[PDB]
Amino acid sequence: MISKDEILEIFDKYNKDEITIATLGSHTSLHILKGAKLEGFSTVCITMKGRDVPYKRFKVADKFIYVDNFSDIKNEEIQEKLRELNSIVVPHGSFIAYCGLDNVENSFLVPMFGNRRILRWESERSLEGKLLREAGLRVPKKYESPEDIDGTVIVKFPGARGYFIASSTEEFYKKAEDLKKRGILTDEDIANAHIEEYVVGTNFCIHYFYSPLKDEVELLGMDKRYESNIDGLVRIPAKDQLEMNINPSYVITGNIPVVIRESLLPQVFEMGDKLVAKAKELVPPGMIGPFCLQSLCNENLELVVFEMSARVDGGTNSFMNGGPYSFLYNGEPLSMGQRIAREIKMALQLDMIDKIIS
Amino acid sequence: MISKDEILEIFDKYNKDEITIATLGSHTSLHILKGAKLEGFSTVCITMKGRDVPYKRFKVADKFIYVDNFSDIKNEEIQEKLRELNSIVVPHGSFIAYCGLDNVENSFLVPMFGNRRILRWESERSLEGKLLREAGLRVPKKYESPEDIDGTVIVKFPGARGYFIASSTEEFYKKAEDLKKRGILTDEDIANAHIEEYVVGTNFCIHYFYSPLKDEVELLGMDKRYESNIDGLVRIPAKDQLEMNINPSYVITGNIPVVIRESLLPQVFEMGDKLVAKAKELVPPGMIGPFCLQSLCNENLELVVFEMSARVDGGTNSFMNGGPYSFLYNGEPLSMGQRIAREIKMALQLDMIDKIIS
Amino acid sequence: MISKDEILEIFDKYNKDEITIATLGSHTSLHILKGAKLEGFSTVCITMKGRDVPYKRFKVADKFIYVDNFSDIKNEEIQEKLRELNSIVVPHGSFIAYCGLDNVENSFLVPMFGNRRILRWESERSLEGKLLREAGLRVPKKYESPEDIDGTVIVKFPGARGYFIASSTEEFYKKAEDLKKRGILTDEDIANAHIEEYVVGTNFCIHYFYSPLKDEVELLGMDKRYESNIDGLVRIPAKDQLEMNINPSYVITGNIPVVIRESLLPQVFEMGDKLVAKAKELVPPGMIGPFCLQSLCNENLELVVFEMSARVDGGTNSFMNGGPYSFLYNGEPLSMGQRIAREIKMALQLDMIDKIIS
Amino acid sequence: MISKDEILEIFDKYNKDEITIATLGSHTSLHILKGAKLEGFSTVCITMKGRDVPYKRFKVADKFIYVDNFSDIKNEEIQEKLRELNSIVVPHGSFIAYCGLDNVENSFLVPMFGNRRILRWESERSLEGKLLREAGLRVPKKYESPEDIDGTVIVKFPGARGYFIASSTEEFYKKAEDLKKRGILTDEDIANAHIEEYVVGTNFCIHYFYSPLKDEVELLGMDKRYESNIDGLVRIPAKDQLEMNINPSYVITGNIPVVIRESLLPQVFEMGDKLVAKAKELVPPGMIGPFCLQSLCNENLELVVFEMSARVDGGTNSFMNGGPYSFLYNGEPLSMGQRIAREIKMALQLDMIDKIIS
Ligand SMILES: Nc1ncnc2c1ncn2[C@@H]1O[C@H](COP(=O)(O)OP(=O)(O)CP(=O)(O)O)[C@@H](O)[C@H]1O
Ligand SMILES: Nc1ncnc2c1ncn2[C@@H]1O[C@H](COP(=O)(O)OP(=O)(O)CP(=O)(O)O)[C@@H](O)[C@H]1O
Ligand SMILES: Nc1ncnc2c1ncn2[C@@H]1O[C@H](COP(=O)(O)OP(=O)(O)CP(=O)(O)O)[C@@H](O)[C@H]1O
Ligand SMILES: Nc1ncnc2c1ncn2[C@@H]1O[C@H](COP(=O)(O)OP(=O)(O)CP(=O)(O)O)[C@@H](O)[C@H]1O
Ligand SMILES: NC(=O)c1ncn([C@@H]2O[C@H](COP(=O)(O)O)[C@@H](O)[C@H]2O)c1N
Ligand SMILES: NC(=O)c1ncn([C@@H]2O[C@H](COP(=O)(O)O)[C@@H](O)[C@H]2O)c1N
Ligand SMILES: NC(=O)c1ncn([C@@H]2O[C@H](COP(=O)(O)O)[C@@H](O)[C@H]2O)c1N
Ligand SMILES: NC(=O)c1ncn([C@@H]2O[C@H](COP(=O)(O)O)[C@@H](O)[C@H]2O)c1N
Ligand SMILES: [Cl-]
Ligand SMILES: [Cl-]
Ligand SMILES: [Cl-]
Ligand SMILES: [Cl-]
Ligand SMILES: [Cl-]
Ligand SMILES: [Cl-]
Ligand SMILES: [Cl-]
Ligand SMILES: [Cl-]
Repeated sequence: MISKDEILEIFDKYNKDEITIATLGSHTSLHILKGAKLEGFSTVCITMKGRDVPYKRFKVADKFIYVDNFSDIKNEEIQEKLRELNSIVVPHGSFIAYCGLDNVENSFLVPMFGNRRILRWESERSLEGKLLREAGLRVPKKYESPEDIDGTVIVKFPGARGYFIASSTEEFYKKAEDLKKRGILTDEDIANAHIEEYVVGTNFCIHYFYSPLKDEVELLGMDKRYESNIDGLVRIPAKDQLEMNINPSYVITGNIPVVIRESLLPQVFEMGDKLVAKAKELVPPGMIGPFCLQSLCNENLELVVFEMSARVDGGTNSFMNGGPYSFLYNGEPLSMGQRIAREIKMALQLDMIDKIIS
Repeated sequence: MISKDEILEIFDKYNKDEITIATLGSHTSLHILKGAKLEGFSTVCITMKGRDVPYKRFKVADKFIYVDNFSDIKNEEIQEKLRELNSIVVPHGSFIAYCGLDNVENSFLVPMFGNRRILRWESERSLEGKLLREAGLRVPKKYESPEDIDGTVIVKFPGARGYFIASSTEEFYKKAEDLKKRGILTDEDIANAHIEEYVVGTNFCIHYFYSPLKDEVELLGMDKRYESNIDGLVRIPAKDQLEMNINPSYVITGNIPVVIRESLLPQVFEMGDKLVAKAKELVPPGMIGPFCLQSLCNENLELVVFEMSARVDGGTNSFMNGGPYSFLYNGEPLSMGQRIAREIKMALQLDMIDKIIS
Repeated sequence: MISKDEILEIFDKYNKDEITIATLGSHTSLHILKGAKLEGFSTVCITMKGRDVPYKRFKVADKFIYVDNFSDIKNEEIQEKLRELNSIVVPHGSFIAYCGLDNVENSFLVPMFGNRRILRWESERSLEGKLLREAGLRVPKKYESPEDIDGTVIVKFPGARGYFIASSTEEFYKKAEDLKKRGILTDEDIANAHIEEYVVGTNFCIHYFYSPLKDEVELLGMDKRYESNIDGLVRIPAKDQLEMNINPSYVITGNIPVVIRESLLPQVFEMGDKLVAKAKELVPPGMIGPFCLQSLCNENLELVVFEMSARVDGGTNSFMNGGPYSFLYNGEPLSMGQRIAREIKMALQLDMIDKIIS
Repeated sequence: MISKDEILEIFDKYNKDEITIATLGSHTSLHILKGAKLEGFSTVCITMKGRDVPYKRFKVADKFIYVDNFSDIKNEEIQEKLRELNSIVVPHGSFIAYCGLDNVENSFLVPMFGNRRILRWESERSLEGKLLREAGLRVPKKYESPEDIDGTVIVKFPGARGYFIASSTEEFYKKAEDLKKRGILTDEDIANAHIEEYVVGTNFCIHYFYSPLKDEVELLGMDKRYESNIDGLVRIPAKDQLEMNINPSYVITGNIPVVIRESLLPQVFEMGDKLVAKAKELVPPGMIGPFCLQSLCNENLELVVFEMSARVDGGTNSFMNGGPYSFLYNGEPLSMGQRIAREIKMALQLDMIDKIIS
């Protein structure tokens, strides 16, 4: 389990005049890297043949560390190149996945922006729910078993895409079976089934930034998810949908910008404030930098959080050129990637790097 | 009924070197206030405990006038603080509502950007329709009674959310009853029922600005509404929707940016030109500053206006950092809030304040 | 058939110090013209009474060539005004249509940005499919006859809006007949019927720019289409849709910005690279400047191209003030219109005009 | 004598995705490095303890190559670090001096922006005069010996500061002797004495840029020299100067911005055009990038060139934030350093690196 001192004392051997920002070339790296450049940093992008073109043509990376496959980023060899470049790593979804979250927590000896420990509170549904519940945030009702279904529910399986909607116990088994005989779910997944209230409302994935330097939760932007096949499915007229044998899937393919009704911003900020206050208690020092509440706004104007991330969320890509909210601070086209880099910049200049790395 | 002279002569006692822009902290105030700052104004934000965080963290307000509840903004005490700060008030939805439109028309003795009189032509469906019809704009067919229904209609009740769709007289009563026994509509609302043609098409809420200084209608931007539960409802596959007992509601929760097919801009501009030419005749001096046509584009490329506002519409929040249309004028990230402030700026500099306040 | 030399030698008689950019006032002209101005060009806009207001109020045109009807832009009289203004014409959908594609290929003697020959590879479904197939891009399955239908298909008629969805041979004829007796399709259209796999997924219209100066395919932005009545139709709850007798139409009314999942950008770039490499072989010099792949992302994260353009696509209007992708290059609000003008600028400065005009 | 192929083939082994700009930390490096960063390059600054603070605090250097003394920059060890960083070196006064011009011409195996050969045409008074005379530029009259003095002359010695003014042969020896007995000049310097017409007029050091990509001479800015003790000496009232025993020295200490009378710009441009046309003939490929004519404007509005440089002149420091002339191109705060970096940028993108390096 990587210690702080184990990290601070690695950063102490860094050339503090040549500190770079590094990340894996995927997920949200385009504005992580662009944002870094805009803040005056030189940037390092871990990449591989076949997947490096976007980073070359957008010209956001000063140095490339090529790997055979992204799984190699855990390798001690890459950790060394990174340390020799004085890189502070900015973590994201793809990086945690390809590196392996366990390798991240105790085998990845490179300074990393954010709270290293809290990355597993986002990966485990039990910890997430604990956090969200204890922070006092609205979540969907959970159902222990298919027999408890008394309304419309969504059912999630960590399997192969692993989703269906049900309005009764009977329907639950009809659909589970369908997906089983169709070769998408095994009985192991069917037992793992997570059943929750289906919330009917508008999607707001809210992107926050907690600055430990300023001790302030900031609102940076919002997106709604664009998912396949579901957003294609519901674009088929009902009469034709009824003639089809098609199951909804919810694969993230993209994002669409959205802004919320302004009278709801006090709720939005309170939600971020609460998450932050509680996460300080449960996982010190708490949330560091970017975090996302993925919510649904019901007809009673209550935001229900069905998901959260403890680092930068893919939806930040929707405002790489700045957004309506990020503009208000200083009238600039500020991305989340640039807001991260600036926190790193300040921290270095104020000699408070210990507030933002681990 | 607040006179012009009653207002001009209050503005004459203003320190013309220290003129501020004020508004209530809600609805569209973020870019009203940010836009003001960007134009060099000091800004005043009426706010209250529990609802002030967004305005503090986005740093758009130089001075805060705190109230116990937003209903107090009609109070003579707040009118005085505002007058002592040399504030020109920028009105919007939440402000007119919390102040009370009657208090606005004859009890609110603070200079106000726009045409004070015309604020009630947006609040009364009879005046709106009169205006839109007389301006020569396409509107949905109206139906006098449930018995006149010969197609799909939408039905609106000023009640508690108060909407349903019907394709027959019989269906109208089936649904009215459902909502009655469900405790959403009383027979008073059911009689008040407004029935109109359901227009099937794409939503464009078009944001215009009429400059009385330039005598020109400008196009600033467009959004589509993001409403709950309807936009959540239609995201459920048809087969599952049929298994649910759920009524559509249309609560505004947010906005999504959109641009229109360019060949349709002459229609768009003609619509704004017509609204303006007629409103000059019907309510002198007519439209002043921001106004919105909320339209649906049918398959015949005709924009049908189902609603309008005579001040700044919430949808302007979608381009607080500028939009595709607002950019064209000077290549700037121009919000509606900033366009309002600039009109105020010019007016002061050209000594033509009488063209924009009342 | 307009020769290159026939064009180069017309451009040689041009005052190379006074080169302007011209286009017809429609489709995408707002940012074509604005982009030109931003790059230092004087701009020419072909327009007509009743349709000139947007170009006057947005102030993007320095000179107006008025016509009686846009059909007159083929007239030798307009070709001369254009040549006397040293105009390089930027072609787009509306221009090719109003001028007539045949008049464009051999009767329009004005220098034109792009590959003149390739404009008809976008107009003919046989050439398009050839190109896309030979480039190795995923396309929807084609069906030779209604009898071959073994899934859900979409059916396209070049007629009056000319679309329907079918899941069986029987349904195909039920619907064809409906549209026939309804006066939308004649038996000539019904024979012309193009049947293809209905792809269920998320719409990404991807806007690329191939720079022959840099020999590089660039990603500029993405939109999703906003079509009527379909996007209005599917916003009606299923229960109400079933009570209606309504056919879906797919008239382009507007666009909504979207960004793609970042891990998919290597696929996105590969697709543009492949299209470009093949079009060089099939229609020398190949793609010049703006081109669009109109795709659907299925649940397997495969982009299926159902359409393409070989010039600037209307969807570029969604980022006239720049977009998340166009920002990354130099942190600027770069439109496609401005990217076109810059290529023209460079070409002139480097004396490589022969790489971009025809 | 470093060959082109010897350099091109070293640059061919460069990672063309990671090309940096390098220079020695002095002379004009601040805007060479800042300009590079602004164009998207990562920057390398050769520096040493005691002289690195300005480059650290202005944050213009991403990587530092420390040396013991600047004389070490000729060392094969530094040439290697530079080659491993894919650095293109931007040469300037201090760099040529500390490296040694002979080491530069045939011992410095790093790609270098500009025409390597022509660096010695600026170092030798005979070549300079040849060039300037053959280009057809006005220069001060030369005098072969003190006996030829028939007016006011300035006398230059390459010695220890080594200057005096004389109006007669007698005065020449009076002053030479004074400086000899004072320990500033030895008889070797006194024989080396260069005597030329003293031009009475206004100093314009004109900074040009020849773009081989565009084949165009550009005007970037102008400064006047600020020299000690002379500019301090002449600030003493005449009556007091006569009471002092003080000799004028002309040590460059700084620069002051100046703009020229606009009617003189055709002369200014013609001078740069002529220098460039001739230097192409005399030293192929001629002038590459920045060059300076150091001139005096006599009362007849004729610019007399008393000096020139074939690379970037220290006076460019006066417009590191852009100047009145550099602004006109694109309304940007363009330094010479940034104009150099942009030429490098373009060259790489257009695959024309062979036009700018040697
Ligand atoms: N309680 C709920 N009610 C209604 N819809 C829900 C829901 N929970 C999830 N969804 C829909 O299903 C999608 C997938 O939800 P999930 O909880 O799997 O998010 P996620 O972000 O963890 C999946 P991934 O990480 O693969 O993007 C959501 O984006 C949302 O559109
Ligand atoms: N004639 C019509 N046809 C189809 N849809 C309609 C319609 N009139 C309204 N709608 C839908 O119902 C929603 C509510 O319409 P309404 O006329 O109540 O607008 P509004 O702006 O006055 C309500 P609020 O002020 O609460 O936002 C609209 O945003 C639109 O989506
Ligand atoms: N294979 C397919 N599967 C699913 N939907 C499809 C499809 N092909 C087309 N569509 C839908 O139908 C619309 C019209 O498609 P079409 O192929 O006519 O594009 P287009 O751009 O040539 C028509 P226009 O030129 O008039 O805009 C598309 O925008 C898409 O929404
Ligand atoms: N012919 C002339 N008439 C009048 N003044 C002259 C002159 N030649 C030079 N000077 C003055 O003497 C100064 C030094 O001139 P010099 O010819 O040594 O330039 P330089 O740039 O080669 C010296 P350094 O390289 O040390 O700056 C000039 O900057 C100018 O002010
Ligand atoms: N664009 C997005 O919203 C997004 N993109 C990726 N992700 C999440 O990040 C994870 C890794 O992304 P990728 O599979 O593209 O490498 C995915 O499993 C997904 O949960 C997102 N939420
Ligand atoms: N974001 C919006 O479009 C929006 N936000 C608010 N409004 C209108 O302004 C009125 C007051 O807003 P609020 O209820 O958020 O204080 C609301 O009733 C609604 O009609 C909107 N149209
Ligand atoms: N906004 C758009 O996407 C768009 N606007 C126009 N078009 C295409 O250009 C053609 C010409 O446009 P217009 O009919 O607006 O003159 C249309 O038939 C359509 O295919 C588009 N794709
Ligand atoms: N600021 C200037 O004009 C300037 N600074 C330096 N130089 C020239 O560059 C040569 C090297 O500069 P330095 O001595 O500062 O290292 C000096 O001998 C001088 O001729 C200048 N012309
Ligand atoms: Cl985030
Ligand atoms: Cl994510
Ligand atoms: Cl508005
Ligand atoms: Cl509103
Ligand atoms: Cl395009
Ligand atoms: Cl198009
Ligand atoms: Cl120079
Ligand atoms: Cl110099």
